Amino acid sequence: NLVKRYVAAMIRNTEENFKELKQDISSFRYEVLDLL
Amino acid sequence: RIPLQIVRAETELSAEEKAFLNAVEKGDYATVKQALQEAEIYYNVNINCMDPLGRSALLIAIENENLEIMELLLNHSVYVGDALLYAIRKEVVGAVELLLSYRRPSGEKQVPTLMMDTQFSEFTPDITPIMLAAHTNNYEIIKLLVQKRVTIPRPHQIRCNCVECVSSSEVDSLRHSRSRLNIYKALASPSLIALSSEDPILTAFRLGWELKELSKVENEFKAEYEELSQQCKLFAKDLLDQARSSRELEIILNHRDDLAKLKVAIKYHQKEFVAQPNCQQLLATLWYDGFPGWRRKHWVVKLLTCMTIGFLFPMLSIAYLISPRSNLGLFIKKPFIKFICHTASYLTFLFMLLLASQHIVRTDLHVQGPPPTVVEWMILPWVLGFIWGEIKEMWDGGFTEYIHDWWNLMDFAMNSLYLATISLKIVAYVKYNGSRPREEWEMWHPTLIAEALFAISNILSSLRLISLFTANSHLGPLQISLGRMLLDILKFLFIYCLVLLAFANGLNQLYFYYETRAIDEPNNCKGIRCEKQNNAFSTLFETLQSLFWSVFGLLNLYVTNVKARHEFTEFVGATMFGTYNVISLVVLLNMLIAMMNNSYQLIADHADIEWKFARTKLWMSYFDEGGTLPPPFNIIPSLIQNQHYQEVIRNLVKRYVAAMIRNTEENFKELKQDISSFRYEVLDLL
Amino acid sequence: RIPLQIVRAETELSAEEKAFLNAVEKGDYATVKQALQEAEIYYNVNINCMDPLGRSALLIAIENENLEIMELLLNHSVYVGDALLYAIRKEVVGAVELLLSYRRPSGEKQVPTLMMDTQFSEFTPDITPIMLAAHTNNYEIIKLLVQKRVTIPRPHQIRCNCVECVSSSEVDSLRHSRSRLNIYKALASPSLIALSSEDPILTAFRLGWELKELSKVENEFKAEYEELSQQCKLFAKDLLDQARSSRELEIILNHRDDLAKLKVAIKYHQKEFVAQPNCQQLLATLWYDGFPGWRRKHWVVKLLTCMTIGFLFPMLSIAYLISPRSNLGLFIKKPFIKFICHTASYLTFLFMLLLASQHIVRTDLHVQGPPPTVVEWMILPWVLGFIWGEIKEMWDGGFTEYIHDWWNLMDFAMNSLYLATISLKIVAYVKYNGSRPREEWEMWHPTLIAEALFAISNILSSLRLISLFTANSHLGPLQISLGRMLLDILKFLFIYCLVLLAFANGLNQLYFYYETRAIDEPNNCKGIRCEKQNNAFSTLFETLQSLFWSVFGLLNLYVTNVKARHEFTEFVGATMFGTYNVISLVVLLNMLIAMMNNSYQLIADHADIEWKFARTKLWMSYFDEGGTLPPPFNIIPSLIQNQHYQEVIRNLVKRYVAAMIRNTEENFKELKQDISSFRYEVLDLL
Ligand SMILES: CC(C)CCC[C@@H](C)[C@H]1CC[C@H]2[C@@H]3CC=C4C[C@@H](OC(=O)CCC(=O)O)CC[C@]4(C)[C@H]3CC[C@]12C
Ligand SMILES: CC(C)CCC[C@@H](C)[C@H]1CC[C@H]2[C@@H]3CC=C4C[C@@H](OC(=O)CCC(=O)O)CC[C@]4(C)[C@H]3CC[C@]12C
Ligand SMILES: [Ca+2]
Ligand SMILES: [Ca+2]
Ligand SMILES: [Zn+2]
Ligand SMILES: [Zn+2]
Repeated sequence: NLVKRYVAAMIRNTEENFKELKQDISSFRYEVLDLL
Repeated sequence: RIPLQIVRAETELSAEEKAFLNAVEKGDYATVKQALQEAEIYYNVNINCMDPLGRSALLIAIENENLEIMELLLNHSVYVGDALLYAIRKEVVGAVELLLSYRRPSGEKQVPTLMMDTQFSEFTPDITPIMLAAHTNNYEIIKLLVQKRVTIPRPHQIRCNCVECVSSSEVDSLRHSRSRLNIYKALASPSLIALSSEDPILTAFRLGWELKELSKVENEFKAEYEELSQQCKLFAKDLLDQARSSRELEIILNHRDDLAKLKVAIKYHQKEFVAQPNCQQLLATLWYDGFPGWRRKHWVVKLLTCMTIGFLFPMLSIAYLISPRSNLGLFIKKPFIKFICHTASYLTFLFMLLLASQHIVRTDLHVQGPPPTVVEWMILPWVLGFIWGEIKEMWDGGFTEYIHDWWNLMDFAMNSLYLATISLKIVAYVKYNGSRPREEWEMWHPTLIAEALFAISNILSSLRLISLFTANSHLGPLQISLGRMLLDILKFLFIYCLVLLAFANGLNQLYFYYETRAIDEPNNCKGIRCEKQNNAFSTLFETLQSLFWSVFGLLNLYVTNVKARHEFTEFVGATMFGTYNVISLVVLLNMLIAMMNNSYQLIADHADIEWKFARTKLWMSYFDEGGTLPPPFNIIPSLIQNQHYQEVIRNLVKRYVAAMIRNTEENFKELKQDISSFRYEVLDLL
Repeated sequence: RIPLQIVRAETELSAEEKAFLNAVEKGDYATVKQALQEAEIYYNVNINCMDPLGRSALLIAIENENLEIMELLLNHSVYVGDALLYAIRKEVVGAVELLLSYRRPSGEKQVPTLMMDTQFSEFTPDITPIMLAAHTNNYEIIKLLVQKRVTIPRPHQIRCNCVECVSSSEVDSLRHSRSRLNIYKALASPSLIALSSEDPILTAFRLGWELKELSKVENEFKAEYEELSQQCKLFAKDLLDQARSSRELEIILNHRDDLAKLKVAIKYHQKEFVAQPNCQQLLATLWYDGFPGWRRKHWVVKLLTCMTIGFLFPMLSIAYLISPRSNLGLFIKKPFIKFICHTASYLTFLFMLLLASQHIVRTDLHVQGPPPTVVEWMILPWVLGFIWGEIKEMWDGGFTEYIHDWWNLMDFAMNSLYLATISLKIVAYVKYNGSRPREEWEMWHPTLIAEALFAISNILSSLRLISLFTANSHLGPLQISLGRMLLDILKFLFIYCLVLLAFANGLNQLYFYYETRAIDEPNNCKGIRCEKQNNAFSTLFETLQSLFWSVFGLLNLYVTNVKARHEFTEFVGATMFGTYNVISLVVLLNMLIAMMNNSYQLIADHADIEWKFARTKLWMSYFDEGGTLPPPFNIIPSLIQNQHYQEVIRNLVKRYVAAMIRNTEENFKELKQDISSFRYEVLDLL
């Protein structure tokens, strides 16, 4: 029980991240243009 | 090598359940809807299935803030246990609204039966949703919970000795401590105080005092109780800071259950509330009641006015006695004139004590019981006025408040010394008639004891002037740091007294066989106070005095030498004295320097606030009419207020809520979730 | 009231130009394309129009990273001046590629003529694109610029006295300083050093040394030159840290133009490069050459081996003399045995100097010129060996390197003292024959002067042991902090010497009339070194000695009293002495304590690195074969390396580039721009 609670606590508690959002927006933009 | 295995069994999720949880994580509404519609007909997927990290489908919907997937999972009657706690901790208003509003409609046939999902809960089982919402400090969720008729349990007294508190502490102390800390954390939130208290300032003051007392009592949980008290004090100061007019500030300060709320804040030690700039401006305006534009003036005219009003001490007090309703008698009732007159009276008393120690007045010292000189006859009314003022301060305000000042101990000591010297003088006058010369007087002569007590009282009277340093703008924080470093000096002096007692015991036990009489030694003296330093380690008192005086270097090195040629005993005593000198001059004093240095750095940031608090405490001591006369002259023989306070607190609470609303990897996950959900819906529609 | 007006005329943008700039800002491609297509036919909008903030349409396209709008604005032949600088500062690889590649094709009829756009440039006119790319530290843009045959101007020497440097400094010093700082900032980038230098470590070392010397010279721009030197040193340490094998580390350290590169790093004061952990491990392995697993052992066996090898000092040096190729003679060539033998020899010399001051050897003190005792006859070979070792150290390494150690000054002083005492002893032996008693000797007797110089040399020899503190792991940073605080003590002692000279001048000028002869005073002595303290302010030297001794409290208070009853002069002198005591004991010493306290806090963070640098400098002093014998016994009569270094530096540069690539409101504006451009294109298509 202590290990489960500690794992929940540690899960609960940068330029790579924004690149994901640019990548997700760019991939959605190309697929929308390709389908349309 | 080392084999590695999963020690604790986590059941693996099936392919359909893993695909369903992945679809819920990616926010694909159509696939999740298809899986939910296929779940009832075929029973393939347990909708309440968990993940490796302990989240269910509903918790994954709550964490990503997908309201559509949240309501869709709610429409198929998934397990909903403790999801409101996760929504409240996530501070999502829409999720809390959905979980509050959907639990009531369309409940049919109990709930569908489910087993073995309920072991893992991130939130503690003692927690309730209103308490966790109070801990989160979110306003909208607290408001929505308070609208639905929700209550919180009342904590007991800290010194509670009833059967149920003692039984809960004995059976499970950890659960009781966690429940009390959670309840006080819920009660200390600014939003709950603003929403569920008709007097937020007084409630914040009482909660801060109770949290400080609990931190003083509970040793294990001191830090979070101190944090809660600081949060309550900052909430009170922030609510006071939101005022917009002088009338609102005077309505807030003068509200009663003149400045009653300021006195209540001072009684609860709310330094941030007292040291706010607008309250300081109002106290400065009240302090300079009869002197408008005091801050404007060049310092020469201010000092000239101070000199001319301090030199006019013997008038303006008899004028108050003879005509209190006259124009001249009304100027003494202002606080600045009262403080200047009291300072002038104390300076006159100090100057008279300086003048009493001169050869112009003192004559014929060879009288056993001397009559009091005219300087003493005039000084006696000041001592009587000080006695009457101290006893009046003991009566008014109560005996429980007279002892908390900590300056009254010196006043009690000074009054005791004056009473002792007066009694010794009167007894020496009454029954020591004669003119015997002073060289053959008894060592226990009451005249000498009376003069020694008079000198000690004169030292205490001259050292009483440190308390006036709060009035200046430069000597206040200096004495605040001095007060903290005095406590650190006491903490040092305990260990120093222990080391001094140990070394004095050793030195006396070694050296008390070689004691010599005063007749054998030169000049008929015995001690460390001779021209030639005599036996310094012959007695315990003499050893203590000699070890005390060695710190300042006033004790020579030949005190460890004996008459006989006992070289080993002399070397052992010299080693003892050297070890004591090395300790008390290389370790202890430098450690005291290091301790008071560290303390000053901590003290400086807070030095102003406490200086302003001390100056406010000194200023309101002169506001009342009790004690208008100086020490030389004090012995000479309504619901509209509550409605306005409620209006001002209402506007202040609205402004503070607007200010606090105006003033991480979870966030970007929302943007990935919003982009992913929009991408799936665009692909599905197209 | 106060009127407010636009003091400096910014021309207002028209409606069409403002709409066009707003459309370019929002990323709407179709509206911008329509406006550009309508611009030529109707001439309505100046495409090179500016904004209120100084950006054009092309700069707005570059800042939002809209490559489509960027190429569309390029296709209509807009002004392109200095846009490559904005692209390089924005670190956009695609924008730099587009601006490099589009400037060449389709240039027809010069450029279209445009006026009055060219005044406002954020980048300075001296700047060039390769230099700004070097300042930005981006790798891809630097690579693309270097591929197109681009060069950078060479900075001159710091001590340059040519006509053009002096003329540029006299005509415009600010432009010259900015150009030199920009050039050195371009040359100090890690990417340019990795791309355009065949030896990045040596280039970084030379650039760091040049930047440190420029920071020492240029007073105005010290901080950025120190930052550039720190950046070069950190680049060198980071490139050294990327190694993966011991062979690569030994190839890097042993590369020449044995450990040549380590010596070059020590010569350039690269403390971070020397104090790297792998180089420290290699130096520890070389240091414990014959003792494998030295760190493994319990401390008793290590101390026993140290005692048995230090007590075996007189053997293992004659063994090296008689059989250097034997098994026993080869053990002295290891560095640890060399250091232990030298420490044992110096400890033996110190113990012999202690033994020379005993009554067992010294006999018949009433001889004028005494022959040297047998202890002195044996001590003389150690002094000769020290002289030969110091002169050998002067010859080998050069006179320009012998003076930078700062420990050689004490060795020079010790050798001078030994030569002076030997010359005084030999002259006293040769021409002072007799047995006159010591009580009637001349004050300038060479025997007494020789003994005083011998005592001072003995003090210097005993205080020479501080330099061995680098060998231990606990006494190294302590003496590093001691070395910094000694410089701070010198900075204090300058002001103390000035104050002491002033007060000594005043005291001597006041008190030198009351000088008395030695015959009149008791015991025939004159000075502060009597039982009764004589005239202490009679001469300048005596006044200086008395004011020096008053700091430690060894000067009594009755030295300011004169024979006659001149109360005013005595009071003035007492006030003078009291003011000097208050200064030198209340202000100066406490200020020195505060200064050395602050210094220690700064010193502690860097204390290890410099301790490791000092220990590395001490360790490699014993690596060479010059000075194998102790002081008592030293007077007894290839392109594959470059190819491997290039391979290792190649792999290190690739690993460092990968590491640096692996390790704000502009960013969110990209996401708003990408979402806005996608929204307009979806609306346009639909
Ligand atoms: C320096 C030597 C000669 C000893 C002096 C002893 C006393 C004559 C001093 C010690 C503390 C002094 C007091 C420190 C601070 C103030 C407050 C000062 O007024 C303010 O700071 C204005 C603001 C306010 O208090 O309302 C007026 C003088 C007074 C009473 C001073 C009067 C003179 C005092 C009693
Ligand atoms: C404490 C009193 C009695 C004075 C002692 C004076 C000397 C006998 C001391 C002063 C400094 C000492 C030295 C300080 C440090 C070292 C390094 C130490 O070796 C290490 O620290 C191991 C690592 C290495 O140096 O390679 C061996 C002893 C030695 C030479 C010490 C030998 C004894 C020394 C010369
Ligand atoms: Ca009182
Ligand atoms: Ca040397
Ligand atoms: Zn109870
Ligand atoms: Zn030049």
